[PDB]
Amino acid sequence: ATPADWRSQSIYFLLTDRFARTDGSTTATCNTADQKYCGGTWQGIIDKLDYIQGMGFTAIWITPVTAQLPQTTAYGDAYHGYWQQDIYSLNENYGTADDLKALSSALHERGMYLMVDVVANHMGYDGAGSSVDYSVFKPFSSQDYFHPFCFIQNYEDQTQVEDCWLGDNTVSLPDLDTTKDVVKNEWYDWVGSLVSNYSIDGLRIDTVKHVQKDFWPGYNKAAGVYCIGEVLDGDPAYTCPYQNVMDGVLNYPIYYPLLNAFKSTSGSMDDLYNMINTVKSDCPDSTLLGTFVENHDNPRFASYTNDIALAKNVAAFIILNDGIPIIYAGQEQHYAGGNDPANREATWLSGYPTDSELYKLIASANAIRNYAISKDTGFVTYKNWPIYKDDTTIAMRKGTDGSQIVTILSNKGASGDSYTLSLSGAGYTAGQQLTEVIGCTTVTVGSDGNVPVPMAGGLPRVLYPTEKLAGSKICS
Ligand SMILES: *[C@@H]1O[C@H](CO)[C@@H](O)[C@H](O)[C@H]1NC(C)=O
Ligand SMILES: [Ca+2]
Repeated sequence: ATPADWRSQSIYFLLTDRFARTDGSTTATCNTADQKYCGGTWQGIIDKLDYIQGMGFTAIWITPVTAQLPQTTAYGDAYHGYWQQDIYSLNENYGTADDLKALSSALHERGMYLMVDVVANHMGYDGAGSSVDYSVFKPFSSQDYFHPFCFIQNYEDQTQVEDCWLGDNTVSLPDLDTTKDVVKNEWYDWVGSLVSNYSIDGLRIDTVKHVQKDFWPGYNKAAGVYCIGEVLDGDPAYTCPYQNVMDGVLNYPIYYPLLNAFKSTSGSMDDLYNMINTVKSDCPDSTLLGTFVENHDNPRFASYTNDIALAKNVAAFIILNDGIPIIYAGQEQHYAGGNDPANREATWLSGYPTDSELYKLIASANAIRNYAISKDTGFVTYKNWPIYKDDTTIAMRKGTDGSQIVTILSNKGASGDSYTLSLSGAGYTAGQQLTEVIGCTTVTVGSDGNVPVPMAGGLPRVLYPTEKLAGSKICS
């Protein structure tokens, strides 16, 4: 699917090892500290597609599918997929080629997309340096395909970031020489054939900043689908230029101030408001970025705060921001693991309850986003507009005039006081009825055009014209 096709999507990101077992167990042990395969599979995902689609997601992002180093390293198994050795074999832990095709086909039947994580930067090896037997790498079965062995020490030196190795002396990530025509041609052939064999709709590309920029346009073109890059940097002047060589990037610039704004009652709405405006102006296309506050490379939101109101507000932001919302499996069950490996919790140990507070919030937020998009072809290209901030509040507007969603978020938290916020700039007409679609209340626009937004419980408020909800199953 094209970048334009992907703009309206909403992604559920999962670890194949950690989401769903073939046996469907909700009690199979998964001690994250063990860092071992816990037994999630592609068939497991198929069996739980109702759970995911119930939250109004239109797509899933799964972790890489290639065959990994075999060892239980001192850092555990390659359960995560990022330590590949044979790119022409699947990881048999997750199932067969027919299973991965079955998952693509199951998603397609339900009108959903498959996004697959891919690594071009590196292979993985249990050991480092003179220990590496380059013959185990397929097809890059020679030291000649790799950058000379060195570790990245100066992250300020972009040449060392691209040409030196990730990992360490325990588990090294041998760095492919992506400046070599044979390596480019092999990767370009591989990714085009992966996408076509498995009918993949889009790719999440790992470790994009570790590969020189001139590699990526040919990779994106050979894939033939939307590619979203992991450029792990919060500075938009570093990250947003990667959009000149790849369709999209993960919104790490928004991540840091978004997390800060909602993880505590003293969070900066100013820093988030300012970053929305910087990304909107200075990123090639903010509507092709992926918005997130949780992933497998940072502490989960609930590790910072267990306040459920704060988690509801940050989730609503992710769904209603410019670009493609991305929710990490477990976020909807308020998982509170810290850094790797604590944030790789098995989704099945929740029991997959569809009545959890954050399952319901995400379902309501995706419901209005999916509905508004079905009625307003301009929604996904209207750049999100922050119209208000104070110490504890940010309000934003998105969508075509007369159909706009106006969202009011708060970091007051669950003990927040009840009060009316008189909101200017929402762009609705005096006497217009608006539905607050999270709580299903009516708000009427005042004679002066200001919206008397009821605030309470620190809850997020998502407004949409009542008369535009005719025939929708929202708040009925
Ligand atoms: C796709 O399948 C073909 C067999 O037709 C094979 O030539 C190619 O290596 C496969 N590519 C991937 C990534 O599976
Ligand atoms: Ca590299």
